[PDB]
Amino acid sequence: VQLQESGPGLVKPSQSLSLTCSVTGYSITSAYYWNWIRQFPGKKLEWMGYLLYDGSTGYNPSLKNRISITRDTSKNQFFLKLNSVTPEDTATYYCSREGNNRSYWGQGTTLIVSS
Amino acid sequence: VQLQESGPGLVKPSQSLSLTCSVTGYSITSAYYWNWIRQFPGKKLEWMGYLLYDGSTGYNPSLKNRISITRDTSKNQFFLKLNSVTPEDTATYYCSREGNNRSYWGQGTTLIVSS
Amino acid sequence: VQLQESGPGLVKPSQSLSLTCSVTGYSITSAYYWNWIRQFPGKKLEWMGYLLYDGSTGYNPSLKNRISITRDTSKNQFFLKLNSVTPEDTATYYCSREGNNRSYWGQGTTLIVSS
Amino acid sequence: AVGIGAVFLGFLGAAGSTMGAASMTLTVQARNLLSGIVQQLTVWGIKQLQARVLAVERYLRDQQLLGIWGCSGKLICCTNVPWNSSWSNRNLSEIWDNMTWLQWDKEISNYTQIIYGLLEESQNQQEKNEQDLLA
Amino acid sequence: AVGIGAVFLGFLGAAGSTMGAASMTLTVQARNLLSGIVQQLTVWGIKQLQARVLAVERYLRDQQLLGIWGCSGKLICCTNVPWNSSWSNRNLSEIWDNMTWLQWDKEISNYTQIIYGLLEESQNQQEKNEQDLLA
Amino acid sequence: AVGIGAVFLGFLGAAGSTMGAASMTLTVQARNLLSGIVQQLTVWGIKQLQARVLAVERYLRDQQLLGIWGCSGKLICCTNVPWNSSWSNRNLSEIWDNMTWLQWDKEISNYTQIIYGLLEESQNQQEKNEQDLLA
Amino acid sequence: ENLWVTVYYGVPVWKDAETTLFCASDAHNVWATHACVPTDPNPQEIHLENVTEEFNMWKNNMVEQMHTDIISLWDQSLKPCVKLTPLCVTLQCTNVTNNITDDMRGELKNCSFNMTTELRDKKQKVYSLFYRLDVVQIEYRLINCNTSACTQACPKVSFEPIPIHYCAPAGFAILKCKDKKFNGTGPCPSVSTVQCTHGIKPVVSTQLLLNGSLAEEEVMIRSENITNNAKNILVQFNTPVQINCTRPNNNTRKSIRIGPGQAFYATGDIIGDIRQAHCNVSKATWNETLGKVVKQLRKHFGNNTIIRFANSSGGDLEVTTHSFNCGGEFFYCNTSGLFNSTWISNNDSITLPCRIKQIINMWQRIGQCMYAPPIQGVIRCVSNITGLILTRDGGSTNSTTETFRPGGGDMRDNWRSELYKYKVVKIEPLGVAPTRCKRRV
Amino acid sequence: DIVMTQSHRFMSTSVGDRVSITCKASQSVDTAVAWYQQKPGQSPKLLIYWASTRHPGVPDRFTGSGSGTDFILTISNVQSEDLADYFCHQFDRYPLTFGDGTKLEL
Ligand SMILES: *[C@@H]1O[C@H](CO)[C@@H](O[C@@H]2O[C@H](CO)[C@@H](O[C@@H]3O[C@H](CO[C@H]4O[C@H](CO)[C@@H](O)[C@H](O)[C@@H]4O)[C@@H](O)[C@H](O[C@H]4O[C@H](CO)[C@@H](O)[C@H](O)[C@@H]4O)[C@@H]3O)[C@H](O)[C@H]2NC(C)=O)[C@H](O)[C@H]1NC(C)=O
Ligand SMILES: *[C@@H]1O[C@H](CO)[C@@H](O[C@@H]2O[C@H](CO)[C@@H](O[C@@H]3O[C@H](CO[C@H]4O[C@H](CO)[C@@H](O)[C@H](O[C@H]5O[C@H](CO)[C@@H](O)[C@H](O)[C@@H]5O)[C@@H]4O)[C@@H](O)[C@H](O)[C@@H]3O)[C@H](O)[C@H]2NC(C)=O)[C@H](O)[C@H]1NC(C)=O
Ligand SMILES: *[C@@H]1O[C@H](CO)[C@@H](O[C@@H]2O[C@H](CO)[C@@H](O[C@@H]3O[C@H](CO)[C@@H](O)[C@H](O[C@H]4O[C@H](CO)[C@@H](O)[C@H](O)[C@@H]4O)[C@@H]3O)[C@H](O)[C@H]2NC(C)=O)[C@H](O)[C@H]1NC(C)=O
Ligand SMILES: *[C@@H]1O[C@H](CO)[C@@H](O[C@@H]2O[C@H](CO)[C@@H](O[C@@H]3O[C@H](CO)[C@@H](O)[C@H](O)[C@@H]3O)[C@H](O)[C@H]2NC(C)=O)[C@H](O)[C@H]1NC(C)=O
Ligand SMILES: *[C@@H]1O[C@H](CO)[C@@H](O[C@@H]2O[C@H](CO)[C@@H](O)[C@H](O)[C@H]2NC(C)=O)[C@H](O)[C@H]1NC(C)=O
Ligand SMILES: *[C@@H]1O[C@H](CO)[C@@H](O[C@@H]2O[C@H](CO)[C@@H](O)[C@H](O)[C@H]2NC(C)=O)[C@H](O)[C@H]1NC(C)=O
Ligand SMILES: *[C@@H]1O[C@H](CO)[C@@H](O[C@@H]2O[C@H](CO)[C@@H](O)[C@H](O)[C@H]2NC(C)=O)[C@H](O)[C@H]1NC(C)=O
Ligand SMILES: *[C@@H]1O[C@H](CO)[C@@H](O[C@@H]2O[C@H](CO)[C@@H](O)[C@H](O)[C@H]2NC(C)=O)[C@H](O)[C@H]1NC(C)=O
Ligand SMILES: *[C@@H]1O[C@H](CO)[C@@H](O[C@@H]2O[C@H](CO)[C@@H](O)[C@H](O)[C@H]2NC(C)=O)[C@H](O)[C@H]1NC(C)=O
Ligand SMILES: *[C@@H]1O[C@H](CO)[C@@H](O)[C@H](O)[C@H]1NC(C)=O
Ligand SMILES: *[C@@H]1O[C@H](CO)[C@@H](O)[C@H](O)[C@H]1NC(C)=O
Ligand SMILES: *[C@@H]1O[C@H](CO)[C@@H](O)[C@H](O)[C@H]1NC(C)=O
Ligand SMILES: *[C@@H]1O[C@H](CO)[C@@H](O)[C@H](O)[C@H]1NC(C)=O
Ligand SMILES: *[C@@H]1O[C@H](CO)[C@@H](O)[C@H](O)[C@H]1NC(C)=O
Ligand SMILES: *[C@@H]1O[C@H](CO)[C@@H](O)[C@H](O)[C@H]1NC(C)=O
Ligand SMILES: *[C@@H]1O[C@H](CO)[C@@H](O)[C@H](O)[C@H]1NC(C)=O
Ligand SMILES: *[C@@H]1O[C@H](CO)[C@@H](O)[C@H](O)[C@H]1NC(C)=O
Ligand SMILES: *[C@@H]1O[C@H](CO)[C@@H](O)[C@H](O)[C@H]1NC(C)=O
Ligand SMILES: *[C@@H]1O[C@H](CO)[C@@H](O)[C@H](O)[C@H]1NC(C)=O
Ligand SMILES: *[C@@H]1O[C@H](CO)[C@@H](O)[C@H](O)[C@H]1NC(C)=O
Ligand SMILES: *[C@@H]1O[C@H](CO)[C@@H](O)[C@H](O)[C@H]1NC(C)=O
Ligand SMILES: *[C@@H]1O[C@H](CO)[C@@H](O)[C@H](O)[C@H]1NC(C)=O
Ligand SMILES: *[C@@H]1O[C@H](CO)[C@@H](O)[C@H](O)[C@H]1NC(C)=O
Ligand SMILES: *[C@@H]1O[C@H](CO)[C@@H](O)[C@H](O)[C@H]1NC(C)=O
Repeated sequence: VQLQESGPGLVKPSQSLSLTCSVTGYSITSAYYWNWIRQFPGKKLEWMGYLLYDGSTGYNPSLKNRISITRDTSKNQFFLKLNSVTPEDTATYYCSREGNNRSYWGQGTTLIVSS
Repeated sequence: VQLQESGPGLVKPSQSLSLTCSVTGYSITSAYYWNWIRQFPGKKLEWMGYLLYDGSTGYNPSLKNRISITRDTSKNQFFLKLNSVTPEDTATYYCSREGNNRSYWGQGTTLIVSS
Repeated sequence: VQLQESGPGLVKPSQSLSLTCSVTGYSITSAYYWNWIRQFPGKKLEWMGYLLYDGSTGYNPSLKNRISITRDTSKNQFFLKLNSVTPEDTATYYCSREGNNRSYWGQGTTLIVSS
Repeated sequence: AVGIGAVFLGFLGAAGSTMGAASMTLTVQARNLLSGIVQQLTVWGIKQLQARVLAVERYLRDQQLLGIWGCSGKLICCTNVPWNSSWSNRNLSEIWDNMTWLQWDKEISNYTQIIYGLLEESQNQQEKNEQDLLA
Repeated sequence: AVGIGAVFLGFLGAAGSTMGAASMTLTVQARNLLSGIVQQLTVWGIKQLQARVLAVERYLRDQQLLGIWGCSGKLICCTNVPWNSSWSNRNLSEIWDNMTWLQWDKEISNYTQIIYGLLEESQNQQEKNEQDLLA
Repeated sequence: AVGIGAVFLGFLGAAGSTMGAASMTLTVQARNLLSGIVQQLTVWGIKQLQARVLAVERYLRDQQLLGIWGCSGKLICCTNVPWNSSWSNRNLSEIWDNMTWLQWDKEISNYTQIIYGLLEESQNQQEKNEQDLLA
Repeated sequence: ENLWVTVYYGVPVWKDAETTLFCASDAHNVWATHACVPTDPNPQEIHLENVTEEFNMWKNNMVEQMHTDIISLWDQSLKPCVKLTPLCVTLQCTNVTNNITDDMRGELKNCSFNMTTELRDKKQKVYSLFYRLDVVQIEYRLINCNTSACTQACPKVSFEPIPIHYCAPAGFAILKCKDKKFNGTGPCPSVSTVQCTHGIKPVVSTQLLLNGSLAEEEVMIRSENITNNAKNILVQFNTPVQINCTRPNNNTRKSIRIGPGQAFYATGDIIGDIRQAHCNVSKATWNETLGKVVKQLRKHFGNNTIIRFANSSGGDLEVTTHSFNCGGEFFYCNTSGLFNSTWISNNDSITLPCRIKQIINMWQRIGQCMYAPPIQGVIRCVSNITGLILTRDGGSTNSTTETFRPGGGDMRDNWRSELYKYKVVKIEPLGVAPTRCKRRV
Repeated sequence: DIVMTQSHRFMSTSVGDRVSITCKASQSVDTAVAWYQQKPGQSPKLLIYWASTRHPGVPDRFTGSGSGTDFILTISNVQSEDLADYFCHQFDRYPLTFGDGTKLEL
């Protein structure tokens, strides 16, 4: 499988952050967990939420209702939207694939939340 | 749909009247009502009977048992037989198809009942 | 079906009698019951046993262990072996087709048990 | 019941049999509707493929109307639709044992489409009646 | 109600009718999933065979999936899978007798997979529950 | 048991497990018996069509053989026919928790023709008894 | 009390059976030609535990299916374009004397003929350069004028190998295993299942395997019954040997029309110096990989025996010389310079001269030709040697001084190095089982 | 909310010394604990599953042990390729939780 993140690298504060993960080499309608994970400055990881092949949604409670995660199964892509952003949400955003003691990550993209 | 009547134009009294309706453009084994209707001298119409799509029958009681209506599904034709004819049954005979707010009539044929 | 018996027409007492029934026109492995029946002097018939398409064997208990009946399915033949013969076993041996209210017999062969 | 009276019916062996005797024989006439080509260029790339898919479509056509009537998977299905006496004025004793099924099909060949369509009209009503009593 | 007022409903005639009125129109839809080419070289030879197999295995795909849910041989069945308030925040009176089936599938097109997966898991749940009480 | 430890066994994953562990995974195995070539010249012109109709006929032969026995539409169906113990003189404790279906087939492969033929004679007997009792 | 029999449907039970396969390729050509269905590249490799399945090569019909498959693919891409019927004309050939070397004296023939033009009532004189392996005396003629007419190879297409995946319809499965010490035929303890395979290169060779899959840990001497000398011995490398094959000739291609809308490309006049086509392998890694092979050849034989390497037995040019498909023009390479070794108990390159043939005879049927058109420029190839094919000789006395020789000629052994893991099985879902039920009347 | 607490953040070590990393769980839940290795500029890679077993390709010098609320990962005979960040986790119930992470220095 290959994962590639895409989207705008600059987002104005209080506006919405949208990123696309383009997946190739595997079908998002079959199995395992499809996650978004970000790495802050200072090398700390925080899990935001996941998806399942059947469309179920789960999120880290610390992020409250700030996150909706959605997908397009025709294009084999899934999407992150993050409302009400702050400069402490600046981080490198990864879309990663987990299960059956397998772990594959995209290369990641950099985003800076500033005006 | 096109309907075309055929048969003998002269029938001797007390003998049997047979007519053929040749149907083209539509299948008699699918839908709607397939009728025989006649027009007397003096422009009066009398309904003789009908057919269901499944080959069920029904007749005007005024004609008693004088009418059997039958069909050939291989040739996509249906048939009229009229027993015990009288000269007051002389009229122009139409085969018509009615239903779903769509009424279509054949061109008709002329028959004279005389000795 | 046609049945034809074959084998030696003279057998010495206490030795073994072997006959072949050759079957043509039908396969004995998807089939009816195939019997051996003999006719004694004085025209009395005694049934010895049968075979089935599945290889199961059945014999008249009166004959004890004196008879083994066997077959060759490649040649479409079945076989009679009769141990410990006596001159009272002299008879005309038939191999027979019976079933479905149909009954077919071979022409038979003659065998004499004498020294 | 043995010897000449044994059972070696095979395929279509109860064709000329009475309807009571042929009612036991519906099992053996079902398996020979898909097999026969179980083991294996213009000629016979079409002559074999066109007849193999035709046997599939004729089998699924027979099963599907057996599913619309509501009793698929049953060899002998007897539903709850009354029948008109004008199709056949014969009682139970004059049908099941005196005549062969082959000439019976020609007698009801004209009235096939009436009785084939009335079955599913009383089955959708049956499934609607099942929904009301269940809730 | 009869004659020219009789309704034969055609094929696909319940597309604009409401969901409640289309609950009795289920029969005429299913009968057109197999037939059509019942009456009969590279061009137009493989084009029928490619289309004939495709029209069959898609029907078997929707029929096998019915049998996994336990709905084999039935047109209107209903299981014990609880559909929840997040999927559609409307009552039964706001769904059946005021809108049609065509745009109802568009709101559920995202939730088609989550519906389909729970039905096949719930049937296998009650198969083992049948084994415990029977023994 | 979550995250990387969740169960995502998929197709043919329970082929090395025990009897009771493989009995819960019958849904996922039968899912891959029809699909796979759902997305689409002489070469692979006859090979493609012969690929599918060979696969369709085996699936239909399994369902029709299941439908003869009266277990159509069910994944775990069980009948009431006795079986002679000479095929396997083993209790349920020594079979249903410690061995795999792969080595189980070779021990009863001698008797598959016998045990299949005892099922249509069994199933037709309730239908005969249903016809006598309910009439 | 007594257990009664049930029916279980869909349970995994396997059965060794053979069915037809199906191509699958990733994103014209000579193998794909945009005809194979582009599969999703998701190999569902579910590892199976406590499963021992007996694999069997030399009876696997996948390599018989694959050999039959690309024979029809080779003839499919040669039909819709032009053949070479009118090249059977008497020639006037002379030795090329334009900047030639002492070794290639007589290799190139300067031939002129009276081949027809686009008009049927006129003729033209066209000169071309032909190799000495394509012309024989009658002054000369093509080597296959007593054989059937030949195609043109139609240079819009290419012969570059493209990965191809073989897998079965629904109701079947493919089983593979990843044992490091896997022999030819035996029970393998790491059987997994997959939808279908990884990339398989259809590249063609007769003596040395090129661009194949490397071994897992060690070199495996993988073959059947070894006391027999009539069967080949297949060797798979773990560390590949890089081979460079080139030709520095400045070939010029002339386009000559044979008729209406039918072009033909032939070798024009040469520019520069005439030199051979040489293949280079390093003497360090070849001696390193020869010792690593005979270390594994001693497991099936004695420890004090003498293993010797010799060249091919000679005869036909297809089997004896090294044949491959790099650069678009075929190389038939002398290969006596790699087997100068005697192995007993206890400078960075090797030059190989090669012959270039234009009339190409492919698989052992005689009625088919192959005419590779000339290509502009210089052919440069970088390939890997990832295998060997060895044929033993008989007449061994007292099991001493036993030697190994190359050979074979059967092209099915090229794909046994790639299909040594996969087998096809048939899923039998129907089955019975006894437990405690009673059918509810 | 199972909280995974790691002992300390940065510890200096020398090549050839045994080093042991520790992680303290808020509850004693199970033995289903995993370690991940993350080198700079790379994604994390799974190392140990079910606390005591090694993954394919993982070198023999990596061992782990512990139960209850205490789990010890031990590196022995440290080479240059072991420079990385290591994280303890639990995989029993959602929400997923990460350690703060430990960075090795040589
Ligand atoms: C390939 O074959 C091997 C060995 O045959 C299988 O591995 C285990 O095999 C045993 C033998 O039947 C299974 O039985 C289980 O025994 C448990 C207790 O025994 C010990 O188990 C482990 C060591 O394996 C120790 O850690 C433990 O402390 C015990 O000392 C029982 O507890 C099991 O019952 C239930 O346990 C829990 C309770 O919730 C459940 O999670 C279980 O699923 C089970 O219902 C059971 O009787 C054991 O299951 C096998 N292990 C596993 C992980 O499945 C391989 O499984 C087999 N390969 C495949 C693919 O099946
Ligand atoms: C075993 O595998 C190896 C590698 O998989 C094979 O080596 C390749 O062989 C093919 C043909 O057999 C070569 O393709 C030729 O390349 C010639 C030179 O290419 C240069 O010029 C190109 C056009 O200007 C230019 O695009 C190219 O750049 C890149 O293009 C390639 C795609 O076309 C790309 O894959 C390369 O990475 C390359 O960097 C070069 O600058 C060209 O003139 C020919 O027309 C033809 O296309 C490959 O170049 C070979 N690969 C390498 C790395 O050299 C080998 O042949 C296989 N063995 C056998 C027996 O077939
Ligand atoms: C012929 O033999 C040679 C060796 O003699 C063999 O060499 C290969 O060379 C290529 C190109 O240099 C290597 O390709 C890449 O190498 C980098 C390391 O520099 C790898 O990291 C790459 O692997 C992945 O990299 C990314 C990270 O996952 C991925 O995005 C990417 O898609 C790759 O999956 C990449 O392979 C190649 O590694 C070597 N091979 C070896 C074994 O080292 C060459 O393969 C041989 N040719 C054939 C046809 O067999
Ligand atoms: C063609 O017609 C004849 C009739 O002339 C059929 O003969 C019938 O054969 C069956 C064989 O099963 C007889 O049935 C049996 O009846 C007895 C009672 O008499 C019963 O005990 C048995 O169990 C069995 O059911 C039937 O009686 C007999 N008909 C008559 C009038 O005696 C013949 O079989 C027909 N051919 C076929 C069906 O192929
Ligand atoms: C198309 O929509 C109209 C809506 O106006 C439907 O008309 C209704 O028909 C039902 C019975 O068929 C009546 O009881 C209502 O009074 C009608 N009017 C309404 C709801 O305003 C019409 O039936 C629809 N067409 C079809 C084929 O269902
Ligand atoms: C084979 O040919 C290549 C073509 O240049 C030689 O050069 C090597 O090229 C590769 C990339 O294609 C580089 O990675 C190597 O570093 C190059 N080698 C050197 C020494 O610069 C290569 O040396 C040739 N090999 C042999 C054995 O002849
Ligand atoms: C293959 O090897 C031969 C010999 O090792 C190379 O021939 C050399 O070519 C250069 C010119 O590039 C000359 O200066 C040398 O004198 C030649 N060597 C000898 C021994 O005469 C040849 O270039 C190599 N080819 C490739 C593609 O690497
Ligand atoms: C393989 O090696 C042998 C030598 O062992 C070669 O045989 C030589 O052939 C030439 C003519 O073809 C003779 O002049 C020599 O006398 C032969 N050698 C001996 C020792 O008799 C053989 O040609 C080689 N084959 C190839 C294809 O290179
Ligand atoms: C392949 O090359 C080898 C050597 O490069 C050739 O062997 C030579 O054959 C001649 C013929 O008489 C002998 O005089 C030499 O002594 C041989 N040299 C060696 C090293 O053995 C061989 O003939 C070539 N094969 C072909 C088919 O051309
Ligand atoms: C369904 O999904 C599409 C695309 O993923 C999205 O645009 C749409 O808003 C979704 N519908 C609902 C009701 O969430
Ligand atoms: C059935 O139809 C045929 C031809 O349509 C006719 O000859 C026959 O008399 C009809 N049978 C009855 C009982 O009406
Ligand atoms: C969705 O349905 C499940 C059961 O099917 C239920 O547990 C869950 O609470 C429902 N979702 C919401 C938001 O209520
Ligand atoms: C015992 O097994 C045999 C198989 O040879 C079978 O014919 C017989 O019916 C069995 N007996 C019982 C009581 O099931
Ligand atoms: C059934 O037959 C097969 C093949 O003839 C044989 O291998 C097997 O042992 C037989 N079964 C028994 C129980 O003997
Ligand atoms: C041409 O080459 C051949 C090949 O060996 C040779 O026999 C012949 O003598 C040569 N002719 C001339 C004129 O050089
Ligand atoms: C081949 O012959 C032609 C005939 O004129 C000549 O022009 C050409 O130079 C010759 N080629 C060589 C290499 O001598
Ligand atoms: C080609 O044709 C010309 C016609 O004048 C003739 O002189 C010449 O000899 C011919 N050459 C060959 C090789 O046939
Ligand atoms: C064609 O001629 C060549 C030249 O001698 C010869 O080697 C070959 O055997 C011949 N082929 C046939 C089929 O006559
Ligand atoms: C593997 O090699 C052959 C191939 O079947 C087999 O006979 C042998 O027993 C196996 N083991 C060894 C050590 O050769
Ligand atoms: C082949 O293997 C058999 C053992 O199956 C062995 O006896 C024989 O010597 C081997 N070689 C030949 C040439 O048959
Ligand atoms: C070979 O000569 C031709 C003729 O001009 C030229 O186009 C080509 O570039 C040359 N090739 C090399 C490698 O120099
Ligand atoms: C090749 O390896 C052998 C093995 O020891 C050695 O004797 C020989 O000298 C080596 N040849 C070269 C050229 O290094
Ligand atoms: C040959 O030597 C190896 C060690 O290099 C040894 O394991 C093997 O047993 C020896 N062979 C014999 C037949 O003794
Ligand atoms: C291989 O090379 C060696 C090294 O001199 C030589 O003695 C031997 O004759 C050569 N063999 C062949 C077949 O060329």
